[PDB]
Amino acid sequence: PTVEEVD
Amino acid sequence: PTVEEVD
Amino acid sequence: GSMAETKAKAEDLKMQGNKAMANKDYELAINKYTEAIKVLPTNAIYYANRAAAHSSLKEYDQAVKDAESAISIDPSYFRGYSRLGFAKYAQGKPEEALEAYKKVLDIEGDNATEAMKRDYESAKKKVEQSLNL
Amino acid sequence: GSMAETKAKAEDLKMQGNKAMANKDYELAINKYTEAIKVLPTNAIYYANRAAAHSSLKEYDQAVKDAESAISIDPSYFRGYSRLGFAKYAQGKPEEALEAYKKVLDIEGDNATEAMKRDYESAKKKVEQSLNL
Ligand SMILES: [Zn+2]
Ligand SMILES: [Zn+2]
Ligand SMILES: [Zn+2]
Ligand SMILES: [Zn+2]
Ligand SMILES: [Zn+2]
Ligand SMILES: [Zn+2]
Ligand SMILES: [Zn+2]
Ligand SMILES: [Zn+2]
Ligand SMILES: [Zn+2]
Repeated sequence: PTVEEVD
Repeated sequence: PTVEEVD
Repeated sequence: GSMAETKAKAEDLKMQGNKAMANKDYELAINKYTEAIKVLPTNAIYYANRAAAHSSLKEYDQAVKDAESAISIDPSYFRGYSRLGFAKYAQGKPEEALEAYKKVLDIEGDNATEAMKRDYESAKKKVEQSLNL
Repeated sequence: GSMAETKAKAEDLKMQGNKAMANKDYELAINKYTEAIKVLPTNAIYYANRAAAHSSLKEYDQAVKDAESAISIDPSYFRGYSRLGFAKYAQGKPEEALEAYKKVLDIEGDNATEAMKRDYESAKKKVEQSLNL
């Protein structure tokens, strides 16, 4: 997994 | 115009 | 012939269609999505995908038909309305495009992506233009 | 002072946070999301965004708290569970990550993107690796 783009 | 990718 | 085997066959055809779309082989994509629907005609995604391939070839009447089928089969699958709005917009039918894009935002609410809002705003601007003259 | 003006103030702070995230100034992003929450504390998106900024600094306990706040405020906002799933996965709690990521798929159903399924499958592979040791 990755920190997906904010909002 | 957004051309959306298939699913 | 089981329900699971039928689904897996149709899903494999859908995957071949998706690969064709990535390669911009829209004619092949229409084939694979059509073949998937023939194996399993009750899955709205295949129709929405074929609508996208039709639209990529500027065949907006054919796209509209498939988007309406997707919407009929599964009214909560929001890409159905996205496909309908894109094709209606391209046909110069901004009022119906606006209604389809707004439905996407109604379904998704705060989950809506930036692209969904932009599509809605473009259709809205176009409906406003049609009234000013 | 109108409610729309309050919302616009909080949204501008949120946008400043998004710019900070884009520049990888994660401490600044945390501040801007915090300030947005103080201006308008009923919007789950600000909490979910702050969870992302915490996760980017590997402050996963802080991220979990904000993801849980997002979920409490807005249970249908699926990105709250995605933030929770990431933080738990990174903590080495893959069963809890799997449940979070599965909740995204339950909310979205046939609308789920390939990214959402990739997250779910990643957590699942880690759960299975764990019980296979
Ligand atoms: Zn990862
Ligand atoms: Zn059989
Ligand atoms: Zn070909
Ligand atoms: Zn064929
Ligand atoms: Zn949804
Ligand atoms: Zn909401
Ligand atoms: Zn700074
Ligand atoms: Zn500040
Ligand atoms: Zn052993």
